[PDB]
Amino acid sequence: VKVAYVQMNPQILEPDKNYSKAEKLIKEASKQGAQLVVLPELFDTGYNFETREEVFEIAQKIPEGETTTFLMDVARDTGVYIVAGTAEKDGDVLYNSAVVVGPRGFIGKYRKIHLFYREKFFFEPGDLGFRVFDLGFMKVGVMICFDWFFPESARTLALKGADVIAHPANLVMPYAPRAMPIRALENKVYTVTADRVGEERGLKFIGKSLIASPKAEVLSMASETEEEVGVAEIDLSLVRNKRINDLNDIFKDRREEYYFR
Amino acid sequence: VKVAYVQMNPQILEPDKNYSKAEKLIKEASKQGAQLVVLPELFDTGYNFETREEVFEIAQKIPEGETTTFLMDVARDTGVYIVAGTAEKDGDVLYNSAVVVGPRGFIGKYRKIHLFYREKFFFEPGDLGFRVFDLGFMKVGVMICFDWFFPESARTLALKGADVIAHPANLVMPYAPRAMPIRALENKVYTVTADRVGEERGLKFIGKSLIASPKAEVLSMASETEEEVGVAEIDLSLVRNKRINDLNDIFKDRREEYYFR
Ligand SMILES: [Mg+2]
Repeated sequence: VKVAYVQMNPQILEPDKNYSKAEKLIKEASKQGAQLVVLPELFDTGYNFETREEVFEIAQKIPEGETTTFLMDVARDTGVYIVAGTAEKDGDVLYNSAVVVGPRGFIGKYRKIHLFYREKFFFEPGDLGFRVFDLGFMKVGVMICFDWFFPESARTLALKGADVIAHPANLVMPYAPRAMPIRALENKVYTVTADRVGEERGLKFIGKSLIASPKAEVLSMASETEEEVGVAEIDLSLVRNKRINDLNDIFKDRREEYYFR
Repeated sequence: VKVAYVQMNPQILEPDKNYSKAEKLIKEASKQGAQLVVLPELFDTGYNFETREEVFEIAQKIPEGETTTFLMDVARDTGVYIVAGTAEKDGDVLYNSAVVVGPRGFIGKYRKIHLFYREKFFFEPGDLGFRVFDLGFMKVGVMICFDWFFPESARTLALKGADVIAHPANLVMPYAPRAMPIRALENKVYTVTADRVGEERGLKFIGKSLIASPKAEVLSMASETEEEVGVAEIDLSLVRNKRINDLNDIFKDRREEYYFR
C-alpha cells in the first residue's frame, strides 16, 4: 500500500480555487500510486477568519454539499480514497471536519474534538468521537490538527484498530513534526500529516507534511513553503502486530485500572 | 530550583560498591545546587538477573532496609531529595521500585506498573498506582523505565499535579531520549530521566540521561557511556499554569468523553 499527503495552500473563502488545486494534486498523488490521499485541514475554506459570517456563508453540508460531492467525483475518477479537512455546516452550527470518501462514494466524517485558539469562536467542538473507517485493505483513523497535542487522540484511534492515522492539519507551532513519529511509535501505527503552507491574514503555517512509521522513522517529509505531494510505502503487518519483543505487546501491557486515577 | 540526574554504572549483586558510587555522585549534584536528585532504576542490585533467587537473596525492605537507610543518611547529610530505583523485598514478594527520601527520612515509594521483558519472572506488577509526592516546594511524580512508553503514565502523574516527573531508567532501546521531551511538552511538566550505563552480563545500556522542559527543550543530556551528573534550573510557573495561549488550557481542553472508547 502507498499513502500520500497533499500539501497545498488553500485560498481563503474561495472553494472553487481550492477544488481546482486539490484535484490537480490528488491526480498527481494517484499518478504516483497512492491508494489513500490526505488533504489539509479546512482545505476548501481556508483557516484565518475574521468573523464567523464569512465562513458560515460558504460552508457546506456533509454529505450533501459541494465539497463532499466534488471529492466523490475526484475519488471516482482517480480511483483513490481521500481524507480531507472541510468546514461543515450543520443547521445553524459549524464544525471543523474531515470527510472520508471512496470511489464508491461517501464513507463518513470526523468532527475536530480539540479546538485550537480562535476556532472556538467559529466552530462547535466535535461530537462524533474518534472514528476508524474500514476501507477493506486498511483501517484508517482520522484526527485533525491540534488533536496531535493530546496523546489520547492517536491512542484511541489505535485501540479502535487504525492501521494509518490520517491527519489533516494547519500547523502553526514548531512541535507537531517532531511529535508525530512518537505518536506513530507509541501506538505502532503509520501517521500521515497533511499540512498546509502559506500565510493567511498574518498567520504563517509551517508546512512540513510528513509520513511516520511505527518505528518512528520519517518515510516522507515536505518543505516549509511549497505545495507538493509525498507518497510512502507502508507495511500493514508492521502495525497490526502490537508485539515489541517476544514478551511485550503494547496493548496487552496497558493497565487501564491505573490510568488517570 | 535545580534538579539533577545521576548517571551511573551499577555492578550486579554488589550493593556496597553501588552505594559508594551513588554517594560520590549525589554529592557532585548537591554541590552543583541540585535540590532533587534522581538515580537509575535498580541502582543497588543491577538489572540482568538470571534467577529470582539471586536478587531475592540481596533485595532490601522499604523503608527499613539497607538501601533506604543508605539513601536517608546521604540525604540527611546533603540536604537533597533523592528519587532512586531499588529492588524491593515485601515479605515473600519482590517489586521493581523507586524510593523518595528527604532530609526528614523516607517520604514514599512507587512500584513499577508496566514490567518489561524478563522482569515478570522476578517482580510482581506494581500495585500502588502512579503517585505524586508533595515536598512542599515542589510536587514530584515518579515512574520507572518502560512506564515512558505508555503516554498514560506521565499523563496520570501530570494530572495529579506533578511539577516534575522523576524517571529512574535502565534503557536498552534508543527511543526514550526522543520521546521524553514530547512527554514533557504534552503535559507541560519537567521530566528527569536518570539512566544507567555499562554492560551487564553482555546487555548494553544506552545512558543518554536527560532533563526535559514543558516546551520540549532538553536542558541537560548525558553521554552513551560515561558516569556523570547533569543539573538544570526549572521554572515552576511554567509547569503549574497549563495555558499554552489565551484560549487553550491543556487540562481544561482534554475531552475524556472521547478517549479510549
Ligand atoms: Mg551533557
